[PDB]
Amino acid sequence: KAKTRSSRAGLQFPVGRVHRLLRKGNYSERVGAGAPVYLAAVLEYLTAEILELAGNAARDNKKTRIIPRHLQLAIRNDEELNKLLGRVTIAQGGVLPNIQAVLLPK
Amino acid sequence: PHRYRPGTVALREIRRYQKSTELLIRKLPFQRLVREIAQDFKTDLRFQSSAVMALQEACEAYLVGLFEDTNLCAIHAKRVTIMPKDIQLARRIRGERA
Amino acid sequence: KPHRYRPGTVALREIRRYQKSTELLIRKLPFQRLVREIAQDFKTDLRFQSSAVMALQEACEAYLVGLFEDTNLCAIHAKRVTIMPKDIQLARRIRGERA
Amino acid sequence: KRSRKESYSIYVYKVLKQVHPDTGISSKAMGIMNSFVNDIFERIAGEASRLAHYNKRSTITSREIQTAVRLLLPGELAKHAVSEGTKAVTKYTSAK
Amino acid sequence: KRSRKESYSIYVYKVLKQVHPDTGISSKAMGIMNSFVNDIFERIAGEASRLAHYNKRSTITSREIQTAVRLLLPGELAKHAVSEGTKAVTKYTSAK
Amino acid sequence: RDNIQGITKPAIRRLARRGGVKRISGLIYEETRGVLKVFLENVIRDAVTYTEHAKRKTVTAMDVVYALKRQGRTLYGFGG
Amino acid sequence: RDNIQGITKPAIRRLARRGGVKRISGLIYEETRGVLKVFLENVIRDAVTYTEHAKRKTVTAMDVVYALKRQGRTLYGFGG
DNA sequence: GTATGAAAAAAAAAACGCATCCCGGTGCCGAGGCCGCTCAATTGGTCGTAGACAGCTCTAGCACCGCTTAAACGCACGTACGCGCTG
Ligand SMILES: [Ca+2]
Ligand SMILES: [Ca+2]
Ligand SMILES: [Ca+2]
Ligand SMILES: [K+]
Repeated sequence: KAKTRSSRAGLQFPVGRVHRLLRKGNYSERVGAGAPVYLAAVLEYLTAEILELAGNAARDNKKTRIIPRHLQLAIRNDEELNKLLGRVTIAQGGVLPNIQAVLLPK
Repeated sequence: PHRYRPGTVALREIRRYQKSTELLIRKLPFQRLVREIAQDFKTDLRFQSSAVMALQEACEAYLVGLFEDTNLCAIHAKRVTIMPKDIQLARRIRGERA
Repeated sequence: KPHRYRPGTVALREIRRYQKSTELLIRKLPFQRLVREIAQDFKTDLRFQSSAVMALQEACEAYLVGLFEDTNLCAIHAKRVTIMPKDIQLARRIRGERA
Repeated sequence: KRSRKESYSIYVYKVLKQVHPDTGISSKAMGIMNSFVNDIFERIAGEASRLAHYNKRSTITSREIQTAVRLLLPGELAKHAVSEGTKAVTKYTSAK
Repeated sequence: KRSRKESYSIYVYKVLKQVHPDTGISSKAMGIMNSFVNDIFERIAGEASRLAHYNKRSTITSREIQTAVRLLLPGELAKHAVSEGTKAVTKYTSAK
Repeated sequence: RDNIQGITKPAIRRLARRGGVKRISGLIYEETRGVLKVFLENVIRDAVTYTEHAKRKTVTAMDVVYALKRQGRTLYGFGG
Repeated sequence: RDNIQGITKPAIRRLARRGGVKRISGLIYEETRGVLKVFLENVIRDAVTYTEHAKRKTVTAMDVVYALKRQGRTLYGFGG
């Protein structure tokens, strides 16, 4: 009889949990039933976006499994994810290969 | 005897470390430096090993970053060799220092 | 007869003059037209509290003044006295405004 | 009998198996992903909270979220997110 | 029928007349001071809010405020502030 | 059109003077207009976004103030 | 010496290499130690302040994570 | 300006050697997935009020107009700063 809100919204991300996290996070007096669905989705989308790119970076390193470095490479090479995570440090991420031209030999 | 020209190795080192993600400061000397600095704020303090590791990830990341910026300042002066005044400029512009 | 201050002597005077003062340095209307022009892109038939426009202008001038201070240092850091685009670009690249 | 630490890791797997069914993820990576979710959650919630506050409204609706998302995410990322959000709310209100 | 807009301006005057009884203040300056108060209020409240949240506590006490203030204000400014805060709470609890 | 030219050379000179700049490359005057535009674009976008969320057709000072706060360029004396 | 010397020349060289630095003035190695110290001072201070507020004697990862967020140097992969 | 040889600077060619990339090869541990327990989301009913909506009031934001004068524009001149080259 009873089914998860996540299922009704067609999401993986837990609409129920999010709705609670919102009430318990002193964000507002009352939380619209719409809010947590929408949020849950956005978080889901962004999660996918990153994973798609990291997953690519991993195939590009003959690895089955995504590691931090993959997540970094993905993020710093996508103009928009970089800008979103502009003030974020990714543990064990390393930096993009980049040697200033004038530093190379002739 | 065989001898690489000054800079040929530096470049190799650059490629090597940019490719990799392993922490570049020795884990103990850092841990001692953490506890040493924390004493100043409160004595008989304990640290989750994860807490120390986080501080180290943050530190290295920060510095690596500062160097990238410093390098540009050096180059901007038609140099290749970073110097203190390069760092100072980078921090002065970052709004880290007055 | 002729009188002519050497190149830079006035610039310096101007510096002292404007640092002393707080009056907005962009002409109020040309700015206001530029604001509405840019706001059209986001939504047409938009109205603005005069205070809203003034706030945007305070912010803008302040921002630029600031960017110039930083630019100036970059110029000097290169053993120059004349700011140039590449100076601004460096300042913004370091500020984390651009890549 | 250790104390239940909540985590998004099960939902990250499910989404990973959609986008690369033949690809896995190191615990460390999974850590980063958990941080990432919590970070952007707080970002959006925060900006939504203020939106409500600013407009003398007591309740955070999917409207506030959308506006937050438009403010926080860059162009393309915003468009997509908004769609997925609208889509999901539409789907839920119609499944009552 | 006007909006009845609250403001700290009367409390800024009172404090001004303490620290320089023979000086006044342009409306524009008074504006800046109002901004200043509201800004640092939000800063401290915010950091206090998180402090509570982080430590699984529902209530913001003068303890949370102190901690916020220690985190937010630089050295000397913090010392003074903390003192004045402690002093003031002490004085109020003792005046029943 | 292009009220961005309304941001006259001498006005930019003035701003850079208050920045303690002594000598200004000709190229800078266009460079600055571009930067200024990018600024206003980013700030106004947000301001308007707040306007739209309030279902208003009139951008308030507060809309701009709230917008600048987001951009980390807080402004005092317009009702912060 | 103490532990700030534990941040060896070669280790700084290594960091600056990952920064894409080719040539390093001798003066830099002390300069960096000083900056590094200033960093840890500012971050740890806050971390401990969170520790103290929790009435704990043991600095947690989260203490550091929350601290770095305040300093505008957010860290991913240690929770929160 | 046709022909000159003498070095100087650059360019190519042929060899000595270190580093880096590929492999296939072996063992270790964490990624992955299953199982049972549980408490956190779901359900279905009651209650309180936030806020959406229409009707009204008047703020202040828009447009227009002409006058004065400050600022913008242009042009001319000549200096001193950028910038390349050298030791
Ligand atoms: Ca790219
Ligand atoms: Ca093999
Ligand atoms: Ca229900
Ligand atoms: K009005």
